[PDB]
Amino acid sequence: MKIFFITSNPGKVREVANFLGTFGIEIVQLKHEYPEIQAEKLEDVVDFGISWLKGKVPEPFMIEDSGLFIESLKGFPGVYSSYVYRTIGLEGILKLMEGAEDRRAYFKSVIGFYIDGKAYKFSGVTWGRISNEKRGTHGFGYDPIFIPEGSEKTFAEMTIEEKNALSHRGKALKAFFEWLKVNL
Amino acid sequence: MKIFFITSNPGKVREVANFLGTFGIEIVQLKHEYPEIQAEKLEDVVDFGISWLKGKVPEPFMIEDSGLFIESLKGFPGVYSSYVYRTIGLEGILKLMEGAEDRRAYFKSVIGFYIDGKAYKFSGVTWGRISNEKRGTHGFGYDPIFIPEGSEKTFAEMTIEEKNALSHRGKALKAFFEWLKVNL
Ligand SMILES: [Mn+2]
Ligand SMILES: [Mn+2]
Repeated sequence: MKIFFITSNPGKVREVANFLGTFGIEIVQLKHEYPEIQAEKLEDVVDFGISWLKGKVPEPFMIEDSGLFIESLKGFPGVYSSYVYRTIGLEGILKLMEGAEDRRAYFKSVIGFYIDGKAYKFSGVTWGRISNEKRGTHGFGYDPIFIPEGSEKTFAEMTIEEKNALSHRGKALKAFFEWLKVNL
Repeated sequence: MKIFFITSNPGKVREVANFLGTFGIEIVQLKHEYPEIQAEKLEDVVDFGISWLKGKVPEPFMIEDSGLFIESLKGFPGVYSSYVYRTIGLEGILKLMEGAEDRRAYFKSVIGFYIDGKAYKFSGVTWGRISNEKRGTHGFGYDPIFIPEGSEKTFAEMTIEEKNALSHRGKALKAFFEWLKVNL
Protein backbone atom coordinates (compact mmCIF):
# COMPACT_ATOMS: atom_id res chain seq x y z
CA MET A 1 0.00 0.00 0.00
CA LYS A 2 1.02 3.63 -0.45
CA ILE A 3 1.62 5.90 2.54
CA PHE A 4 2.56 9.56 2.20
CA PHE A 5 5.22 10.61 4.69
CA ILE A 6 4.93 14.35 5.42
CA THR A 7 8.42 15.47 6.34
CA SER A 8 11.39 17.53 5.25
CA ASN A 9 14.01 15.26 6.86
CA PRO A 10 15.93 13.18 4.28
CA GLY A 11 17.33 10.94 7.02
CA LYS A 12 13.97 9.94 8.50
CA VAL A 13 12.69 9.19 4.99
CA ARG A 14 15.59 6.82 4.27
CA GLU A 15 15.19 4.83 7.47
CA VAL A 16 11.41 4.66 7.08
CA ALA A 17 11.10 3.84 3.38
CA ASN A 18 13.83 1.24 3.81
CA PHE A 19 12.22 -0.49 6.79
CA LEU A 20 8.65 -0.46 5.45
CA GLY A 21 9.84 -1.24 1.94
CA THR A 22 10.92 -4.64 3.21
CA PHE A 23 7.24 -5.44 3.73
CA GLY A 24 6.06 -4.18 0.35
CA ILE A 25 4.81 -0.80 1.56
CA GLU A 26 5.35 2.25 -0.63
CA ILE A 27 6.52 5.40 1.15
CA VAL A 28 6.35 8.67 -0.82
CA GLN A 29 7.77 11.77 0.87
CA LEU A 30 5.83 15.02 0.59
CA LYS A 31 7.30 18.23 1.98
CA HIS A 32 4.30 20.09 3.35
CA GLU A 33 4.89 22.45 6.24
CA TYR A 34 2.81 21.96 9.37
CA PRO A 35 3.01 23.49 12.87
CA GLU A 36 4.99 21.64 15.51
CA ILE A 37 3.84 23.00 18.85
CA GLN A 38 6.08 23.61 21.82
CA ALA A 39 5.28 20.81 24.27
CA GLU A 40 6.74 18.44 26.81
CA LYS A 41 5.92 15.26 24.93
CA LEU A 42 6.50 14.32 21.28
CA GLU A 43 3.00 12.76 21.31
CA ASP A 44 1.41 16.22 21.70
CA VAL A 45 3.38 17.51 18.72
CA VAL A 46 2.23 14.58 16.58
CA ASP A 47 -1.43 14.94 17.61
CA PHE A 48 -1.55 18.65 16.80
CA GLY A 49 0.39 18.19 13.57
CA ILE A 50 -2.01 15.54 12.27
CA SER A 51 -5.02 17.59 13.30
CA TRP A 52 -3.78 20.52 11.28
CA LEU A 53 -2.71 18.44 8.27
CA LYS A 54 -5.89 16.43 7.69
CA GLY A 55 -7.59 17.67 4.56
CA LYS A 56 -4.47 19.48 3.32
CA VAL A 57 -2.42 16.48 2.20
CA PRO A 58 -3.17 13.19 0.40
CA GLU A 59 -4.15 10.13 2.46
CA PRO A 60 -3.24 7.95 4.07
CA PHE A 61 -0.33 9.85 5.62
CA MET A 62 2.13 9.74 8.48
CA ILE A 63 4.42 12.19 10.26
CA GLU A 64 7.08 11.59 12.86
CA ASP A 65 8.67 13.51 15.69
CA SER A 66 11.67 12.46 17.70
CA GLY A 67 14.30 13.66 20.11
CA LEU A 68 17.28 12.97 22.31
CA PHE A 69 16.61 13.29 26.03
CA ILE A 70 19.79 13.62 28.14
CA GLU A 71 19.47 12.87 31.86
CA SER A 72 22.25 15.14 33.14
CA LEU A 73 20.61 17.97 31.18
CA LYS A 74 17.08 17.20 32.44
CA GLY A 75 15.76 15.63 29.23
CA PHE A 76 17.27 18.42 27.11
CA PRO A 77 17.33 18.96 24.15
CA GLY A 78 14.32 16.63 23.84
CA VAL A 79 11.46 17.92 21.71
CA TYR A 80 13.67 20.69 20.31
CA SER A 81 16.54 18.40 19.28
CA SER A 82 16.40 19.73 15.70
CA TYR A 83 16.75 23.36 16.67
CA VAL A 84 19.54 22.64 19.13
CA TYR A 85 21.49 20.59 16.61
CA ARG A 86 21.28 23.48 14.12
CA THR A 87 22.48 26.08 16.62
CA ILE A 88 24.98 24.65 19.10
CA GLY A 89 25.47 21.30 17.37
CA LEU A 90 27.23 18.19 18.69
CA GLU A 91 30.03 20.37 20.03
CA GLY A 92 27.46 22.28 22.05
CA ILE A 93 26.20 19.05 23.59
CA LEU A 94 29.66 17.63 24.35
CA LYS A 95 30.69 20.91 25.94
CA LEU A 96 27.61 20.87 28.15
CA MET A 97 28.61 17.38 29.20
CA GLU A 98 32.31 17.79 29.90
CA GLY A 99 33.04 15.92 33.11
CA ALA A 100 29.44 14.75 33.34
CA GLU A 101 29.28 11.80 35.72
CA ASP A 102 26.40 10.00 34.07
CA ARG A 103 26.07 10.40 30.31
CA ARG A 104 22.91 8.29 30.22
CA ALA A 105 20.26 9.33 27.69
CA TYR A 106 17.47 8.02 25.49
CA PHE A 107 16.12 8.55 22.00
CA LYS A 108 12.39 8.64 21.48
CA SER A 109 10.34 8.49 18.29
CA VAL A 110 6.60 8.95 17.77
CA ILE A 111 4.81 8.12 14.55
CA GLY A 112 1.38 9.51 13.78
CA PHE A 113 -0.71 7.80 11.10
CA TYR A 114 -3.96 9.10 9.65
CA ILE A 115 -6.44 7.02 7.67
CA ASP A 116 -10.19 6.83 7.29
CA GLY A 117 -10.80 9.85 9.47
CA LYS A 118 -8.79 8.48 12.38
CA ALA A 119 -5.33 9.06 13.80
CA TYR A 120 -3.10 6.45 15.49
CA LYS A 121 0.26 6.77 17.19
CA PHE A 122 3.25 4.48 17.62
CA SER A 123 6.36 5.06 19.68
CA GLY A 124 9.68 3.49 20.49
CA VAL A 125 12.41 4.35 22.98
CA THR A 126 16.08 3.40 23.14
CA TRP A 127 18.53 4.28 25.90
CA GLY A 128 22.25 4.74 25.60
CA ARG A 129 25.07 7.06 26.52
CA ILE A 130 26.63 10.11 24.93
CA SER A 131 30.04 9.23 23.53
CA ASN A 132 32.97 11.54 24.26
CA GLU A 133 33.76 12.25 20.61
CA LYS A 134 31.83 12.05 17.34
CA ARG A 135 31.96 8.76 15.42
CA GLY A 136 30.55 7.59 12.10
CA THR A 137 29.17 9.14 8.92
CA HIS A 138 25.82 7.37 8.55
CA GLY A 139 22.54 8.62 9.99
CA PHE A 140 22.00 12.27 10.90
CA GLY A 141 21.76 14.80 13.71
CA TYR A 142 23.00 13.36 17.02
CA ASP A 143 23.73 9.88 15.67
CA PRO A 144 27.54 10.56 15.81
CA ILE A 145 27.51 10.88 19.60
CA PHE A 146 24.88 8.38 20.69
CA ILE A 147 25.82 4.83 21.68
CA PRO A 148 22.67 2.71 22.19
CA GLU A 149 22.84 0.56 25.30
CA GLY A 150 23.85 -2.90 24.13
CA SER A 151 26.70 -2.11 21.74
CA GLU A 152 29.79 0.06 21.31
CA LYS A 153 28.98 1.70 17.99
CA THR A 154 27.16 5.03 17.67
CA PHE A 155 24.04 5.35 15.53
CA ALA A 156 26.34 6.96 12.95
CA GLU A 157 28.62 3.90 12.76
CA MET A 158 25.70 1.70 11.74
CA THR A 159 24.01 1.08 8.42
CA ILE A 160 20.34 1.90 7.94
CA GLU A 161 19.52 -1.75 8.66
CA GLU A 162 21.68 -1.86 11.78
CA LYS A 163 20.08 1.32 13.09
CA ASN A 164 16.46 0.39 12.44
CA ALA A 165 17.22 -2.72 14.48
CA LEU A 166 18.17 -0.93 17.71
CA SER A 167 16.91 2.59 17.11
CA HIS A 168 13.94 4.33 18.72
CA ARG A 169 12.52 4.94 15.26
CA GLY A 170 13.07 1.27 14.49
CA LYS A 171 10.76 0.25 17.34
CA ALA A 172 8.07 2.79 16.44
CA LEU A 173 8.20 1.31 12.95
CA LYS A 174 7.89 -2.27 14.20
CA ALA A 175 4.96 -1.24 16.37
CA PHE A 176 3.37 0.64 13.48
CA PHE A 177 3.86 -2.38 11.22
CA GLU A 178 2.30 -4.83 13.67
CA TRP A 179 -0.77 -2.59 13.65
CA LEU A 180 -0.95 -2.52 9.85
CA LYS A 181 -0.77 -6.28 9.63
CA VAL A 182 -3.75 -6.56 11.95
CA ASN A 183 -5.95 -3.82 10.48
CA LEU A 184 -5.14 -3.72 6.76
CA MET B 1 -9.11 50.74 29.92
CA LYS B 2 -8.95 47.05 30.82
CA ILE B 3 -6.69 44.64 28.93
CA PHE B 4 -6.53 40.93 29.70
CA PHE B 5 -2.99 39.59 29.59
CA ILE B 6 -3.02 35.86 28.74
CA THR B 7 0.09 34.44 30.35
CA SER B 8 1.39 32.18 33.08
CA ASN B 9 4.58 34.17 33.72
CA PRO B 10 4.45 36.16 36.98
CA GLY B 11 7.49 38.20 35.95
CA LYS B 12 6.09 39.42 32.64
CA VAL B 13 2.86 40.38 34.41
CA ARG B 14 4.70 42.53 36.96
CA GLU B 15 6.71 44.45 34.38
CA VAL B 16 3.68 44.94 32.14
CA ALA B 17 1.04 45.89 34.71
CA ASN B 18 3.56 48.25 36.30
CA PHE B 19 4.51 50.01 33.06
CA LEU B 20 0.97 50.32 31.67
CA GLY B 21 -0.44 51.10 35.10
CA THR B 22 1.49 54.36 34.99
CA PHE B 23 -0.82 55.44 32.17
CA GLY B 24 -4.05 54.39 33.84
CA ILE B 25 -4.45 51.09 32.01
CA GLU B 26 -5.76 48.08 33.90
CA ILE B 27 -3.96 44.79 33.26
CA VAL B 28 -5.67 41.61 34.50
CA GLN B 29 -3.75 38.35 34.10
CA LEU B 30 -5.64 35.28 32.91
CA LYS B 31 -3.88 31.92 32.75
CA HIS B 32 -5.34 30.26 29.67
CA GLU B 33 -3.16 27.77 27.85
CA TYR B 34 -2.57 28.34 24.15
CA PRO B 35 -0.21 26.68 21.63
CA GLU B 36 3.17 28.28 21.06
CA ILE B 37 4.45 26.92 17.76
CA GLN B 38 8.04 26.03 17.03
CA ALA B 39 9.31 28.81 14.77
CA GLU B 40 12.29 30.97 13.92
CA LYS B 41 10.69 34.26 14.88
CA LEU B 42 8.74 35.27 18.01
CA GLU B 43 6.31 37.10 15.70
CA ASP B 44 5.11 33.78 14.24
CA VAL B 45 4.47 32.43 17.72
CA VAL B 46 2.43 35.51 18.63
CA ASP B 47 0.38 35.42 15.41
CA PHE B 48 -0.56 31.76 15.82
CA GLY B 49 -1.24 32.16 19.53
CA ILE B 50 -3.67 35.04 18.98
CA SER B 51 -5.37 33.20 16.13
CA TRP B 52 -6.05 30.25 18.37
CA LEU B 53 -7.10 32.33 21.38
CA LYS B 54 -9.67 34.62 19.75
CA GLY B 55 -13.12 33.61 20.90
CA LYS B 56 -11.79 31.60 23.85
CA VAL B 57 -10.78 34.45 26.15
CA PRO B 58 -12.27 37.85 27.09
CA GLU B 59 -11.36 40.91 25.00
CA PRO B 60 -9.43 42.95 24.48
CA PHE B 61 -6.41 40.78 25.22
CA MET B 62 -2.66 40.59 24.74
CA ILE B 63 0.01 37.90 24.87
CA GLU B 64 3.77 38.20 24.74
CA ASP B 65 6.68 36.07 23.64
CA SER B 66 10.33 36.81 24.18
CA GLY B 67 13.78 35.32 24.11
CA LEU B 68 17.51 35.69 24.49
CA PHE B 69 19.49 35.31 21.27
CA ILE B 70 23.21 34.66 21.82
CA GLU B 71 25.53 35.31 18.86
CA SER B 72 28.25 32.78 19.70
CA LEU B 73 25.50 30.17 19.97
CA LYS B 74 23.80 31.18 16.70
CA GLY B 75 20.80 32.95 18.25
CA PHE B 76 20.27 30.12 20.75
CA PRO B 77 18.29 29.67 22.97
CA GLY B 78 16.05 32.25 21.26
CA VAL B 79 12.41 31.26 20.89
CA TYR B 80 12.88 28.36 23.32
CA SER B 81 14.50 30.44 26.07
CA SER B 82 11.89 29.25 28.60
CA TYR B 83 12.50 25.57 28.00
CA VAL B 84 16.27 25.97 28.06
CA TYR B 85 16.19 27.94 31.30
CA ARG B 86 14.13 25.16 32.92
CA THR B 87 16.48 22.39 31.78
CA ILE B 88 20.10 23.53 31.66
CA GLY B 89 19.58 26.88 33.38
CA LEU B 90 22.02 29.79 33.67
CA GLU B 91 24.80 27.35 34.48
CA GLY B 92 24.11 25.59 31.20
CA ILE B 93 24.46 28.86 29.31
CA LEU B 94 27.65 29.97 31.10
CA LYS B 95 29.20 26.57 30.51
CA LEU B 96 28.41 26.79 26.81
CA MET B 97 30.13 30.16 26.81
CA GLU B 98 33.30 29.42 28.74
CA GLY B 99 36.14 31.12 26.91
CA ALA B 100 33.73 32.58 24.36
CA GLU B 101 35.45 35.45 22.59
CA ASP B 102 32.36 37.54 21.94
CA ARG B 103 29.57 37.28 24.50
CA ARG B 104 27.35 39.65 22.53
CA ALA B 105 23.61 38.91 22.60
CA TYR B 106 20.19 40.51 22.41
CA PHE B 107 16.81 40.20 24.09
CA LYS B 108 13.70 40.44 21.98
CA SER B 109 10.07 40.85 22.98
CA VAL B 110 6.92 40.72 20.85
CA ILE B 111 3.51 41.79 22.07
CA GLY B 112 0.34 40.72 20.31
CA PHE B 113 -2.85 42.67 20.96
CA TYR B 114 -6.32 41.69 19.82
CA ILE B 115 -9.31 44.03 19.70
CA ASP B 116 -12.33 44.54 17.48
CA GLY B 117 -11.57 41.51 15.36
CA LYS B 118 -8.03 42.62 14.58
CA ALA B 119 -4.56 41.72 15.82
CA TYR B 120 -1.58 44.08 16.14
CA LYS B 121 2.02 43.43 17.11
CA PHE B 122 4.71 45.45 18.86
CA SER B 123 8.34 44.56 19.40
CA GLY B 124 11.46 45.82 21.07
CA VAL B 125 15.07 44.66 21.01
CA THR B 126 17.97 45.30 23.38
CA TRP B 127 21.55 44.14 22.93
CA GLY B 128 24.06 43.38 25.63
CA ARG B 129 26.57 40.81 26.76
CA ILE B 130 26.41 37.70 28.89
CA SER B 131 28.07 38.34 32.24
CA ASN B 132 30.54 35.77 33.57
CA GLU B 133 28.62 35.11 36.79
CA LYS B 134 25.02 35.57 37.94
CA ARG B 135 24.10 38.90 39.56
CA GLY B 136 20.94 40.29 41.12
CA THR B 137 17.66 38.96 42.51
CA HIS B 138 15.09 41.01 40.60
CA GLY B 139 13.52 39.99 37.30
CA PHE B 140 13.43 36.37 36.14
CA GLY B 141 14.92 33.77 33.82
CA TYR B 142 18.18 35.00 32.23
CA ASP B 143 18.10 38.45 33.84
CA PRO B 144 20.95 37.46 36.25
CA ILE B 145 23.44 37.02 33.41
CA PHE B 146 22.43 39.69 30.92
CA ILE B 147 24.07 43.12 30.93
CA PRO B 148 22.26 45.47 28.51
CA GLU B 149 24.65 47.50 26.38
CA GLY B 150 24.90 50.91 28.03
CA SER B 151 25.34 49.96 31.69
CA GLU B 152 27.16 47.56 34.00
CA LYS B 153 24.20 46.10 35.88
CA THR B 154 22.37 42.94 34.79
CA PHE B 155 18.60 42.95 34.29
CA ALA B 156 18.44 41.24 37.69
CA GLU B 157 20.26 44.10 39.45
CA MET B 158 17.60 46.57 38.33
CA THR B 159 14.18 47.43 39.69
CA ILE B 160 11.08 46.92 37.57
CA GLU B 161 11.25 50.60 36.59
CA GLU B 162 14.94 50.44 35.73
CA LYS B 163 14.37 47.36 33.58
CA ASN B 164 11.34 48.60 31.68
CA ALA B 165 13.52 51.58 30.76
CA LEU B 166 16.23 49.62 28.94
CA SER B 167 14.62 46.23 28.43
CA HIS B 168 13.35 44.69 25.20
CA ARG B 169 9.94 44.31 26.80
CA GLY B 170 10.14 47.95 27.85
CA LYS B 171 10.42 49.06 24.23
CA ALA B 172 7.62 46.78 23.01
CA LEU B 173 5.51 48.35 25.74
CA LYS B 174 6.40 51.90 24.72
CA ALA B 175 5.60 51.05 21.12
CA PHE B 176 2.34 49.40 22.15
CA PHE B 177 1.44 52.43 24.24
CA GLU B 178 2.13 54.93 21.46
CA TRP B 179 -0.34 52.95 19.35
CA LEU B 180 -3.02 53.01 22.05
CA LYS B 181 -2.72 56.75 22.45
CA VAL B 182 -3.35 57.20 18.74
CA ASN B 183 -6.19 54.70 18.28
CA LEU B 184 -8.08 54.65 21.58
MN1 LIG C 1 9.94 18.27 15.61
MN1 LIG D 1 7.18 31.23 24.39
